[PDB]
Order: sequence, then structure tokens, then C-alpha cells
Amino acid sequence: SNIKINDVFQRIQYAASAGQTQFTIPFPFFDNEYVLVWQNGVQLVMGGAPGQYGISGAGSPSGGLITLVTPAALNDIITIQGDMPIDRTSIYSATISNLTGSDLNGDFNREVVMMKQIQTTQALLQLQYAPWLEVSQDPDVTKDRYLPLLGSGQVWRMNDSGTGIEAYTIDE
Amino acid sequence: SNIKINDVFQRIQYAASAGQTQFTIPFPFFDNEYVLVWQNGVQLVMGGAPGQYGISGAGSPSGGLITLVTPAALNDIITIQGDMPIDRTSIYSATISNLTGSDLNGDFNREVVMMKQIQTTQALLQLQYAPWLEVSQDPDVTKDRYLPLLGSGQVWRMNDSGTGIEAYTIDE
Amino acid sequence: PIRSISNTFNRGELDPTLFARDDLDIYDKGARKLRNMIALWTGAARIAPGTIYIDMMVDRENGNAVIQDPLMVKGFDFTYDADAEITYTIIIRKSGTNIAFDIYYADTLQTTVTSTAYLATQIQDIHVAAAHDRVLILHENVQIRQLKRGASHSSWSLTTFNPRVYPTYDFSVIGEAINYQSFTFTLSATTGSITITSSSAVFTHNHVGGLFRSLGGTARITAVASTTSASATVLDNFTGTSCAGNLSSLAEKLWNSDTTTAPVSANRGWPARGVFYLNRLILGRSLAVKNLVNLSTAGVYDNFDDADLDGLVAFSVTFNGKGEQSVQSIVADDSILFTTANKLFAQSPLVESPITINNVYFAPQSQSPATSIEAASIDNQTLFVSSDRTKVMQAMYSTADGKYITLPATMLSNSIVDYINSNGTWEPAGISTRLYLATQDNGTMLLYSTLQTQNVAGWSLRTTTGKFRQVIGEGRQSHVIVEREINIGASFEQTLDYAYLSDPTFKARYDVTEFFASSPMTSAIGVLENQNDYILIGNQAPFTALDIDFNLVASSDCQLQFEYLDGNGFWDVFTPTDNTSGFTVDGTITWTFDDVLNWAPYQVNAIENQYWIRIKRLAETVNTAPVIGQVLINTGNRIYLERQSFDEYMDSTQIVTSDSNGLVTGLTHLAGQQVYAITEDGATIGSSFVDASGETSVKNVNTTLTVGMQYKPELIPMPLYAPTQMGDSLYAEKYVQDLYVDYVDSLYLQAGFRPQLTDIPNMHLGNYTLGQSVPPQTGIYRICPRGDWEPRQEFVITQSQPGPMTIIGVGYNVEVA
Amino acid sequence: PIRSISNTFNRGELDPTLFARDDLDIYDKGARKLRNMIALWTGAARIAPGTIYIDMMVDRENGNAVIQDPLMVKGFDFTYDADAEITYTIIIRKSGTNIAFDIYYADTLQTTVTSTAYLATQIQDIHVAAAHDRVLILHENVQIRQLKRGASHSSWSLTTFNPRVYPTYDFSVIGEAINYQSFTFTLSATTGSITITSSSAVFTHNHVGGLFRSLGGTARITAVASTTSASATVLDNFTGTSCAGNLSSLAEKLWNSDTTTAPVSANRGWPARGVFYLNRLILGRSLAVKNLVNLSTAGVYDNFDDADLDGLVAFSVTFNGKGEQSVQSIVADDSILFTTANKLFAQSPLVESPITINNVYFAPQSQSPATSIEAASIDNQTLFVSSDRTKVMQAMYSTADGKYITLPATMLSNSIVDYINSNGTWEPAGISTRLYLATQDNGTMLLYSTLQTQNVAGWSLRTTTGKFRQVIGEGRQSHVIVEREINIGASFEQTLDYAYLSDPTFKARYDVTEFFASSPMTSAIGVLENQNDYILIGNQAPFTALDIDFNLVASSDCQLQFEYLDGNGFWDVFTPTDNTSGFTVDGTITWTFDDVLNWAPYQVNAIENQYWIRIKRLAETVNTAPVIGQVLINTGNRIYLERQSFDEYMDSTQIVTSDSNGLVTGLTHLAGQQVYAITEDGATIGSSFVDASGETSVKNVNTTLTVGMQYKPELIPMPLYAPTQMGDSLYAEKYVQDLYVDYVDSLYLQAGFRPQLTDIPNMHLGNYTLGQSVPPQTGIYRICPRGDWEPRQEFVITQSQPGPMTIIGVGYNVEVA
Repeated sequence: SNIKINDVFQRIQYAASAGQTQFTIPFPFFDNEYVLVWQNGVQLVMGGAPGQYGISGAGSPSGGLITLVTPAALNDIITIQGDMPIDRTSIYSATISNLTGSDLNGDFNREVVMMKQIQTTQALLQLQYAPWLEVSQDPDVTKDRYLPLLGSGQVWRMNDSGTGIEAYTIDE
Repeated sequence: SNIKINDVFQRIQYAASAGQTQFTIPFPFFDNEYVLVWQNGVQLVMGGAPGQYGISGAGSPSGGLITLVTPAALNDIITIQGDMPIDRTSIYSATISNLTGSDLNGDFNREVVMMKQIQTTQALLQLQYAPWLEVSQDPDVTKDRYLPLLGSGQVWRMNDSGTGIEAYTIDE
Repeated sequence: PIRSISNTFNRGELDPTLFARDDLDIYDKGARKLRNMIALWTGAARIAPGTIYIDMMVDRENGNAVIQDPLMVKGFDFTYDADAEITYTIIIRKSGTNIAFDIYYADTLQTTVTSTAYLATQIQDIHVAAAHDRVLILHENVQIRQLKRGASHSSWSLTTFNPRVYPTYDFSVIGEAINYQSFTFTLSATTGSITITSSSAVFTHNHVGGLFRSLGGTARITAVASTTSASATVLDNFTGTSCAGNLSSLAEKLWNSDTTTAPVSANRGWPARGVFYLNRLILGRSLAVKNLVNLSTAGVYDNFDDADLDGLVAFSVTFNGKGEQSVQSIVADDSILFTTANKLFAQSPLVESPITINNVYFAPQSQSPATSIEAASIDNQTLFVSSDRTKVMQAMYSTADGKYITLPATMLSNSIVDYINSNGTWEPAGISTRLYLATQDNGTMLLYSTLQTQNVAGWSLRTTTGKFRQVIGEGRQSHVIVEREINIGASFEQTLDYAYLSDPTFKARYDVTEFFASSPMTSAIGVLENQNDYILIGNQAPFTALDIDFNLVASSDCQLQFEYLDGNGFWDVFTPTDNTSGFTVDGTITWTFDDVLNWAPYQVNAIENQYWIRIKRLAETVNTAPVIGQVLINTGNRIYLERQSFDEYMDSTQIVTSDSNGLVTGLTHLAGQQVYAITEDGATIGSSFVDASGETSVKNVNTTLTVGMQYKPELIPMPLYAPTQMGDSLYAEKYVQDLYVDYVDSLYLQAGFRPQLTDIPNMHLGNYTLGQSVPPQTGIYRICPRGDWEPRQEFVITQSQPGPMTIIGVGYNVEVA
Repeated sequence: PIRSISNTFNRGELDPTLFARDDLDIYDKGARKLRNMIALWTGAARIAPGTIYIDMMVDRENGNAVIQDPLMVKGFDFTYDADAEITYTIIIRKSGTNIAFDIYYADTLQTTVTSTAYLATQIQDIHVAAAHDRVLILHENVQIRQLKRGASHSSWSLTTFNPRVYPTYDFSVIGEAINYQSFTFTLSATTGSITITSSSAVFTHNHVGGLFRSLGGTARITAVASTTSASATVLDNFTGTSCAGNLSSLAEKLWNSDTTTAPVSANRGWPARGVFYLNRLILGRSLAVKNLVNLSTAGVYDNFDDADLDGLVAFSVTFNGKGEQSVQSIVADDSILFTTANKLFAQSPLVESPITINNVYFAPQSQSPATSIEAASIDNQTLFVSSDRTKVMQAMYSTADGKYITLPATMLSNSIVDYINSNGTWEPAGISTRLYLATQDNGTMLLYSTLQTQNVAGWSLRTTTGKFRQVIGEGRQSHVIVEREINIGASFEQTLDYAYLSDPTFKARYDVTEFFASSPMTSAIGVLENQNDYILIGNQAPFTALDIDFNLVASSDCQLQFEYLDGNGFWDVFTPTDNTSGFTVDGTITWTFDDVLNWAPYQVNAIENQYWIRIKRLAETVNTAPVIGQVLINTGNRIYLERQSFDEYMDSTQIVTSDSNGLVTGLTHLAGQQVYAITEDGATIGSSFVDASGETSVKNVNTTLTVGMQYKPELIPMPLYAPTQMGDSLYAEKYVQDLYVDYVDSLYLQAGFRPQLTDIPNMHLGNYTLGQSVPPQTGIYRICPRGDWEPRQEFVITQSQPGPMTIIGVGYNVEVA
């Protein structure tokens, strides 16, 4: 817990070489269960059987390593993403008389990694308006921001009045 | 209070039974004003008048309660969401002072809850690409992620060059 | 009118019937409650000493059969070398149908000495008389034994104590022998070896070694041929050979257990009390004559020859008053004190008595019945438990009165006194206290701090996660024998301490503890009669399984919901493995400690410090509600030997070491309990549950720790006393604006008006280096309690987790309306 | 409103747990701290007496081998002629594997007497019994010796004490010899020289000189031919030649160390305690019977013949209560007082006891365990250390109670009491005090000023630049045995008292004293991990060299910066000779006293009175930080004998003369220490360092001076107590507008609220002639301390440099809010 948290995206993707088995995790992670691995869009299981992977480097500031049991084919897509839960199950006593550096660093670092996972999703996997566009600066104005549920064969379309986004059916 | 923050989504939704008045809040909250309640898409107000509700359980790990003044009709949709403003909830002296674990617990627990509310909206109410998709890993490449503002009758359509999303008028 | 008042705790806990006694100088020197704390003679209140686990009492000669009956264990201390600090803790325990002596030194079992001369059912009636270098084992029906240490800690021998010459007694004087006042005794000669003949049957075999006195002569009987003929050796010459029965004196041996050798004798028994006083051995309270003591020959402890009637010879003292005066305790204080069933016998210490026959002046000093618990000597006074065991009596000589004066030492603290069953003394090193300790039948222990010349006398009550059964000690050290529960896994032995039925609002309380505890055929009770009804269950120790037998199963699934009560007073749902399938079939309900992670002792409707679980019926429609016959839990009783220590702040502690994962093993005596861990620097790092296998996980890894159970200190000061000019404000409306807590060398304090207390910080932000343990703190902390306006409102000083604690006073700023 | 209050100090230093006890009349008569001062019986506080260096304890028979183990030295006083003021200070010290007696008089070693009868490891167990004209040397395993002075100071003899007739004891009574109750003894005749024959093996060679009693006769055994035959001389005629074993008494010699002469005897040992009382010699606590004392024949101190049982003959007293009663000390106060392992034994002074056999009435007075430190008699009371050595007990007869009452004399000052290891008394001439002194394991000394009838009882704590190991004295004079450190030049022996690691802000404290003190393979610690980190080191005495062993050297130069802390609290840079070249290689770091000219004791984070140095890493980049295995300093331990005097205001003083350059030589016992110089007129002219060769420079040239070390007095009064009408103001906010310091015959005073104090002037401008020494001053000085508003704020009265100091009171003008 007495480690630094570097500014690194909590998601990495690789195009495997022929027979490659080792893939680097460039971001810190505190537990093996808090890392998700995909190969060609199929989530893998941690283990020793063929079609599974082993993982090391938990707690290291520089990340760890993913080792596939079965060597990957050429141009296989390997995706690694951190997925730590957002909670707090270890708390201090009411009147502590010993506060360790690891405990204090642990609480601050843990929340930084949580925020980095949220920001990695919104920076790489989500849509947004360009920061300079003239979106309404009052959040209560939901004209450009609130979406309706789509029915079958429907798309999002700003209505004729330009007052909100509505579901619109296309049968072409 | 020195409670533990469990990993629970900061939003819950129910379909009411006939004449139901009590609905459980499964996530922790610290102030009554920071819990929003909707009934069929209309936000309710705390109080004792008909059409209002009462709330209990602030500061508790879980198991809060919402009590409607007017009993709900069958299949009324009740939505309960946590909405706490992001802010410092503590202040520490620069000169030599006292510290307790209660102070630290209050700061870290409230920041964890604030992060969970952001991630609850991200996970349940927002759109994202599947994590394994081959999106550009450099955020400066905005082809797939930056949206334009929509005019009347327009949809989001990737242009024919495949270089960006532009507003497109549907001839209808 | 705003008044400043203060309160110290020199008088300990005061009985509630004293709360209108503002005329006494004790109103600002006492406490409403003083629990798991002691009163120092400076007036401060210190947390009570903790205990260290030593061993579990087992029948070592029968495959370590666990002993679960407290009447089968009785310990005592024996100091062998005071300067080398060698004191042995000897435990008399059941060994089959007989007894054995377990000898402990340096918290280690040294050796075991068995004995078939005693029954396991006689253990509680065995008393000792510790000499300078040996211990005598005394029982009214068993000949005196001697336990003597050899050349090492593990070398001990138990032999029979054989007097050189037995004491003699004429039992016909008390009507316990044949009356010979009308007989005639004929002697063959007046000197040398003679034959004594009686005109009627008088002699028994116990007369061998007895004495015959008449006509100025004395003869020692050496053989008894029949009931009318005996052989004797003349010690002092007779003046004639014809002795009238009414002018003679025939005495048999005072101690004997032989009732079969012809002619048959009575079972006179053996002494049951004793003490070594100066150069004599005093033994008394035999089976046949309970009101008589015998002093040995001066300088010869094992000789009780009483043929002569002058000089340094052995002699007897008989205690008589109005009624029974059976000797309870022989006290080596001043000129010897005898506590009896009725009256205290002693002689004035001002009188110069050399303790010889015909120069002894024991007289009935005062009426004070005493029990068989041995009297304690400490702080210039003698303390002994009364005969009904509901009082501790203090005896001191008063020159102004010319006699010993007895008065209740528990005079001001009668409310906390149950029935007392043992006592001891302790004078701990480095602590400003002189302690008298006494365990009770209810399982608590009384603590009495006394400094009599300084008017220091404070009682307090000590409780543990278990039951105190005995306290041992003569001042140098203190041990306790404690009955505790452990988790026994898949087996079930004990019953729940508390059980209630409750309504949907959880306000009704219907006590059903007896029905759950009783066997199914003795009592049963219907439960969960309506939807949303409750079953509330509590126990002193944590449990992880229930075993339920139904006299009538539920007709359908009750849809049970399980919750447990945590340390914040919050009920949390957990999911057990329910093998009764909603009370539809007999079976068990089990859960793991991870399901009840936050479980902690708490209070529910004036019942304090229990582990609570509630079961709620959610089923809308069940036609036949279940009827429960008996409920058992997976805990069993054990009996431990523990040593008290002022360096410990937990109970039943043990030093352990955690591995790289924080795992700790070897805590089997604490299986199923909640324990705290304290580092060597003196920081408490948290609590955890020991599982049934004796393993638990702690926060600090690769660390040496002390692990034990919390006993929570509580200090409730006396009611506010702020006399104004209008008069005593004993019943006026009062409000406390400021509460000052004045503490020395303390950690983890919290104080105020319940339920919302204020924690007292012990960490200086800006002057603290991470990783270090802040030492115990001294200072004054000011708190706004936010209490009510009642004349008799309670403020509490307590501790959130185990640690040092000393409260030297409590101050107030009171608005007296 | 403003209240005027005052405070005197006749109760000494008070325990912090008493600070809420405003009801007691001691709140304005005590002090929070009373260090290096004593409480006069008038209520004033005077600076503690200084000491004069006498000699260094060495093994004079082995080339003056320096003694560095305090257990190898034990001294005692012996008054030979009170009117001529001739008292000898005798030091028992190691001499090879044996002991020697160093006899001092007039601060000079007179002679040495060696002895091979004792081992060097038995020194601490040797006790003495001083008579009017000789001293008996007592040890439980060595026969008594006599140390008697010849015709001059230097003429002494150490001979063996041989009783005319040995005392006898029957060891079978305590089960320490063969039990003969079933045997039969046959006499050849009833008169004259006879032979005693036993039916079974009983006799040992130790029975020679013993007694055989039976049938009204007594015989003294003169030879033991075998285990069944012996020769005896009839002292009182027997009535027959056949004696039953159970009716007889056989006693061997009580004292014996011969276990080889056939038939082999047991090692009975010799007495270890004794006193001369009136016309008898009392010897007790032998090896075999620790709870027995023997009184010699009246008027014949060396005769212990106990054949007779009446008159002025020698006799024994045996002490028994409940448990071990081994005799600790025999006190000649009133009648004889016996402190034992458990109970105090004495007889009432009101009775008329002529101290003869069968006219002795010793009884157990009270439960008060004592240790082997000899009891002290002073101020109409008896003081003795308790068995656990954490309390001093006071014994005093109470006619109202009819017995001796024991209570803790340290009841109000328990906080400063460590484990006590010796004591003495002192009644200094011209000083209003009666002193009881006691040194402790931690190296401090307790001082107890008592005047019991006037309710004077004040404790204080004495500290030195070193560690007190023993205090010697019976009232006429007082000596101490002190362990001090000296600079040993190029060699290294001692470890640093304190060591810390710190961060660039110099606020963090990471204690690493144990790692520095341990050998490199025991423990090591990495230091100077980051740029601008610190190593803080402190020691009780000055040091001029470090010797460092690295488990891992630094990969590159750390660019060390060195600083020392001066008396103003200012860190000043100095440049040593660094042979480690920035912690890159094992080596030494040395500096001269000129580099550290302003070095003085100071406080760093609650650690007071140390010489501090800090080392700062300036190097920007080092790849591998050093790891230190052990650090040693160039100081070594020595043991000194010093005499306490109220005319001295410094420790370990010596009278010297400076030359024309101010150079002073011959201060080898103070090598490496900081010393002050005081002129004959009583003016302290300044301080300087003594180098390793015992030389120093003073300001005054061609002057006779006294040179010694400063011990700093400190007086902190009790918390402000100004009760108003609103109630006790024990916790109210208070501010001190005016502080009055009331003093008599004082110099160099300073007082106030830390850190900024105020100096009290002692020179009258306009009435002072240059070159004269202003005499000690009397008056009242008024100060505005500029303190805070806290209820428990501390005001200090101390001294800037050594000199006379007497504070008779402290006054305040307090604004009570």
C-alpha cells in the first residue's frame, strides 16, 4: 500500500503475435479477482486449464502480467480491464492510537484507482459532446442529454420542435 | 458513525403492490435531503401531506425506508436514487490538534458513496461500447466518441468517410 | 445559578438506598456504578487487572476428561521462597472418584500428585494449613496429610501426618461416651505397669493412648483387652487402688477413624482447621468436637501430649457461649482470633499472654457468625465472610471499647453483594491499592480496595465473559478459576441465556427462556403465531448453530428471516443454512462467523452485553404454528485457571505470532470467542472471531501480539450534588452544561449522556509519526453531554476497546434551577 | 475576579492521580514536581545536597582492574567514636573471585583487608551487625566473621566468630532430619559420662555439641561413633535408661557447614541477620531455618548455650503465621521488631517484658511483607522497603488499636517510585530536615523528609549525570555509590542512550535506539533513505567519537552535515573528522570539544537533559542507502564512592587550583564531562569541558576553585486552586497575572511559564563593588509569566547555574473565569 499510483489508463488492448502468451498489465491493481480478461470478445477464466490464464503482480505499482495457458493465434485481440468494486469494508477504530502508513496510503490510493477506472470508461468507451460545444450549462435543461428507451427498430432522433430526443421508428 | 460501505448500487426501482406504502433503501445514505424519490416519473417531496413521503435510516449501513403518505396503486413505479453533492465534509487545523478514526471514516465513507453514485449512473443509465471492442486507445482520436449537437429531426450518423459522427436529417 | 462541582471515587460503588444521604461525606467520593474497575487509594478509578490463560482443568488420569463441575476444583497458593519469588498454585481436582494435586509454577504445570485417601465429593471440604516449608491437608473425616516439596519444582511427596502423642478427650462430658460416674475403677498397683478394671463396660479400643486420672495419679492406657479391662503405664503415682467413678477422669484419643477393632469405637474424625502460630501448631474443628482446638507442644509441632497440666505442654481450648460455637477459621492475627458459627473469640492484645496452658484468656468478643471460607488479613484488619455469605465482616480491636468490634465491611455496597463462595488478598506491585477479592455464586467477583487509616474503603464489581468460580491469593499474586464457553462445532450442549417472543413492532417482550432451555417433555411454547412476529435470542458468548426439537412442526414454511445485532445497535440480515426448512422439521440452523462479521455484545431492553439474533416470520399463511420443545446451541462449558495481572487489559490472554497473511493459530481455549489484539507497543489494532479450530486473522502480519477478550469498564458517578443557598438541591431540576473528564495514562475513552457519547481523542495531528503508537495520555477533556433536566441523570465514562484507563475525577458546570 | 493564593511544599511531590483531591489539605502544600530538591520541615524547598568525589572502585589486588558491575560493590558505615566524629565507610568489593574490605576515613583510603572466605558473587547477600566496638559479617552459607579495628586507622583484623556453646535445634520437627518417634534410646547410665544407643540410624556428626532430653534429664553429646551410637555428658540426671523416641528430644547444632565428616551431616548454614540488643546478641535467618532467631546469654554475646530452660539463658524465637515468615531484618526500636516475608512480629511497648525465655510476647502485628533491605529508624518511626520493592512501609504502634500499624509511606508519591534496592538515613547538621534516602534500579534516588508529629512528609526525586547504585548512612553522614561515564579517548564501549530517524521537517520521530545498540548480527536499520533526512542521537554524558559498523554501506557519499544543540536550543554546524567518508565505509567519526564548545544538556520532544547531535544527508542521489548495524561511543562506565554534603552544590566535586593560564589538571574522574567552577567566595564563574586527559581551562587564573557537575533543581507547584463562591474552580479557565517567588539565600534563580522564563537578578547596581561576590539573596520577586488560560498550566522555578537555592513559597494573582 506504500506505493505510487501512476497516471495510466485502467484498460489495455493487444493484437497478439503468433504463439504469444504473456501480455503486460501496465496499470496497478490490488487483487487478481479485480481484473477482467477478454479474448476476441469472450471473457476468460483464471486458472490452469487450456483456454484460461494466470495473473501475477497484484499490489505492484507498475502492474503485472497475464499468461495464457493456450498460446494465442495471430491477431487475436486481448483486452485487460480493471474492475475493482467501489466500497469500503476496512474501517478505523473510533479513537485510533496507531495509524500505519500502509493504512493511510491504502485509503487514498484505493479511491484514486476507483476514479481512474470510472474515468477510463468515460474517456475510452463512452460518448460525449465536444468540450467546446454550446451545451446548456444548466444541468436541469435535459434537451440534449436525456435519452428515451428504444423500441424495436427505433433510433434516437431530435423531435421536430427541437425540444428533446425521442424514439423514432425506421423500417427501411 | 463508523459503518462499513457495502458494494451496492445507489439506485433501486420497484413495481408497487396494491396499497403498498413502505419501500426499502438497500444502499447507505447520510442525509435525508440526498435521496431522490420518483413515482411514475414525478419527483416526490418529503412531508406529511398526501402525495408526499417520509424517510428513515440516515447514517445506517443499509435498510432505510421510504413511507408513502398515499398508498401506491398496483404497478406504480417507485425509483429511489442517491444524490449527494461532491464536497469536503471535514476541515483540519494546520496547528497541532486532535484526530480520531471517526473523522477519517466519515471522510472516506462519504467519498466512496459519492464515487458509487457516479459509477451507478455510468453502469445503469449510460451508454458505452463493449469493453472488448477495438476502439482507439488514444483519447485524442475522437472519431467514435465525440458527438455533434442535433438539430430538429436529426440523428447521429457516421459520415461516409468514416472519420466522425455528424448530425443527419432523416427525410422521413 | 451555575455551580462547579467535582466527584472522586474513594468509596467505590454506593448502594442506591444511600442517594438521599447528603449529610455523609461520601456523596462526592463514590460512584453509582464502578464495574470492571477498582478504586485506587488516591481516589482515582483504574481499569481492573486482566487475566492470563494458564491451563484447562481436566481429569488427567482418565484421558483428559474435561471437568465441567466447579465443585470438583479447588485451588490454593503456597509460597516456598519469597525472596526468589517461588509461589506454587496447587489445584485440587477430580481424578476418577479420588483427588489429585496439580502443581503449577511460572504458568506451567510442574507435576501431579494423586491420592486415594480423599473422594472427589469431599474436595470443597478440604482445608489447608500452610507452614513455613510444608502444607497440611485437613479434612474432618480423613487423617491429616502432609504435602512437602523435594529438591526441585517437579518433586513432591504426599504422606501421612502422624503425631508423636495423640491428644485426649473425655467424650462422656458432652454425652458422646459411656457415663462412668457411678462405676468403680480398680488398679492392680499404684506404680509401673498396671491393670485398670471397671465394674461396668466402659473401655473401647480408642482408649489405647488415652489417659486415666484419679487420686492425684495419671496413667496412659496401652492396651484394651475388653470393655472392662485395660493395661496402663503409670506416669504419676496413685495414692490408692480404688477410684470412684465420679472422682476420676477417663479420656480416649481425640482423633481416630477406626470403628472396627474390638471393642468398637466411635468415629471421632480428624481436625478440619489449622494454623501454625509462633512455635506451636493449632488444630481444631474435628468431626466429633467442632468447638475445640488443640495446641501442640511448644517447639514440637507434631506432638500433642497432654498428660501434664503445667508448663509448655500441649493443651486445649473449648469455645462455648449461647449455642453452637463450631470453629470456622483460626486467624494468626495479634493473639490469635477464632471465628466460629456464632461468636468471635480472642484475647486483648494489650494483655501480655505467653500462650501457655492456664495463661490463656480467650473470651467471646462479639456476635458475628462466620462461614467456612478462610478469613483474610490485610491493611491492619481481619476480613471474613458471614455465615449466610451475604456480608463481609471486619474485625478490629477498639481500645476505647476494650474488645474486638465487628461491623459489615459491605455496609455501603449491599446492592452488589450476592452469595460469596471464596476470597483472597492481593497487594500488586506498583499499584496504589490493597485488594480483598471475593467471588460470588452469580459468577461475578467483588473487589475491595482498603486503606483503613486514611478512610479508604471502596467496593467494585468485576464481570467477565464467563463465570468466576474461585479466587486464590495471599497478597503476593492472584489467580482465578473461571468457567467459560467455547464453540464445540457440530455438537450441542448449552442453552440460550435469553429468549423472547415479540410482536411486529418489536416492542413486546414475552420471556420464553425456560421453555427453550427445558427438555421437550417438561415445557414447550408456541412461536411465530402471526405474520411478522419475532423470536429474540441472546447469549453471553457467540454461537454459530441452533438445534431445535419441535413438539409440533409448522404446517408450512414460515419463510424465516434472520438478523444479528452489531456494535452500533444496527440489525443486519444474514442467511444461515436452515435444515428445519422454515420450522417444518426438526434440525439444525448453522452459520459461519463471516455471516455475522459485525456481531458484538449489545443491550436490548436493560439486558446488557449479549450476542443477539432475531428470527422473523414472513409467511402470510400458516395453518398450524410451530411449538418448540427445546433449543440448544453449539457451545460447551470449560473450567480454566488464569492468573490476574495489572499489565493485562484483556481476559484469558495469550501471546501469539501472526504469519505473513495475519493468520494466528493455537487459540483453542478461545474457540468461538471475539478477541482483541494488542501490539507490544501498546496499541489495540482490532477485534476478530476465533473459529472452532482455534484460528483467527488479525490486521498486522508477521507481528507478535497479545490476544484476549474485552471486559468493558464502566464508571457512573454519583448524582449531581450542588447545594445552593435555598437549601440542598437534591431534587431540583439540573442541567449539565460542561462535563470535565480528568484522566491519567488512558486510551480509547468515551464519555457523556447515553445514547450519544463523545469519544476522547488520543492522537495529536501535526505531532504524530505514522506507524508509532501514541503512549497512554494524561489530561482533562471538556464535553457538552446534552443531557436532560432530571435530578438523577446518569453520565458514563467507558472505553471503546481494551487498553489502559485511569479516571482521577469528574467535574461539572451545573445549571441548578 | 482576581484571587490571591499561595503554595508551600512540605508534602513534597504529589502523584498525578491526586490532582482532583481538593478536599484534602495537601493541595496547597505539595508540588507537581520536586526534582533535585528536598522539602524542609518549615515548608520551604531547598536544593539537594551535592557530592564530593572520594575514590574509584577498582580491584586493587589485580592491577587496579576497573569494576564496572554494580553488583560487585556494597558498602556500609561503622561509627567508632561518635564524640571524636570517627566514622568509617567500609566498601565490600570484588577481589579476584573473592572479596576485600576497603576502609575509608576522612575521605581517604586507610587500609584494605582481603578475605577468601567469601565469593565475589556473594557480595550482595552479605549483611552486617554493628556492635559498639566491632562489626559482625553475616552470610547464610559462611561462618560469622568479626571485623575489629586495632590501635590506628589503618590497623584492622578479620577473624572468625566462634561461639562458646552452639545453639541447638531439632530438625525432625520441621521434617528436615530423621524421624525418631518410633525409635528407642538406651542409656548406659543416668549420670556422668554415658553412651546413648538408638535402635535405628539417627545420629549424624552435627549432633556433636547437641542435646538429648528424656525422662527429665539432659545430656550434651560429645562424640558420634556411628549413626546408632554416641557419647554424652549428663547435665541433668535421668530417671531411667530406656527412653521412648516419641517422648524424647534430640537436637543437633543449629549452625553447621560441615557435610563430609562421617556420618555425613546436612549443610545447616549460618545466620544472615543480626543485631545487638541491650545485653544480648540476636542472630537469625540461617540457611536451614529462615524463620528463627537466637538470642545469646544475657551479658555474654558469644554464648548461645540453651541447655537450661529458665533464667537469663540463651533461647530461640520461632515466627509462624499463615505461610512463610522468613526473617528479613531485626530492628532495635521499642522492643525488638521483626520484619519478615509476610508479617511484622513485635510485642506491645506497654507491657513489661524483660526479654527472657518464657517472658517474651512477640505476636503477628500486621500483614506487611518486607524485602532484605535493612529497616531504617528515624523520626519516631520505622521505615522498611516492601517485598516487591515498589513501596516504603511505615510501622508505628497505635495505642488506640493495640498493635503496630503499617501503612505505605509512599501513598501520596507512588508515581516517582521505581524498584528500590538500598536505603539509609541522614540528619544533617544545620538543616531543618530528617532524611530517609533510597536508591532505585532506574538510577534515581528517593528523598523523604519527615517530621511526623508536625504532619511533615515530603518525597522528592534526585537525579545525577550518572546512576545512583547505593546510598549508605545511619544519620551522621551519607555516602553514595554512583556509576558515571568518562571519555575514554580512542576506545569505544558504550551505546547511545537515544537515537531517532527524522524527516526533512525534523518533526518525525522513528526510534532506532535498539538497532544502534545491538550487535550488527542482532538488528540493523537503514538510515538516511531520502535527501535531507536526519539521524538524531543523544546521550546523558558528552561524547567526542562514534564508531559505526555497516551491514550495507552507502553506494556513494551521503554528504553529511553535523550539528549540535546548545544551551539556548540552537543547532550549530560543526565539522568532524569523518573516516566513513559519508557512510561509505566502516570507521569512526571524531571531533574535539572546541568543535562543540556550546554543547549543553537540552530537551528534544519530551526527552530531557541529553547532549544531542543530528546528522543530515545532503546528497541528492544515492542508489543504495546505508544500513547501520551498531554504533558505539567513546565513553566507558566507572563506579565511584562519593560523600553527600549540604555545603556542595555540584556533583562529584573536587578542589583544584588554576595556574597563570587558568589551566586545571588532575580531573581524570571527570574526563569528558562538562563542569562548573565555584570560587571560595561562592560565585559560579562558568562552565567548561574536561578533556580525555583530565585537564580543563577556567576563567579565573591563579585561583583555588571547586569543580563539579551540575544537577538542575526543578520546582513545579501544584495546579492553581482558587475556590470561588460558584464552587471549586478546579476546571475553570484561569490566567495568572502575577507570580510571586519567595526565596531565601538563593542565587541564579529563574522562573515563569515555558519556554520564555524570567531571570531573578542578584546584583544591586549602585551598591556593588567590582570583584566582590554578592552573597546569597533573600526577598520576593514578582513576575508576569504570560501563560495561557488552561486550568492545569505549569510554572517552573529552576536555576540557571549551580548555587544555593531555597524557595519558601509561591504566590499568584489569578483571574478566575
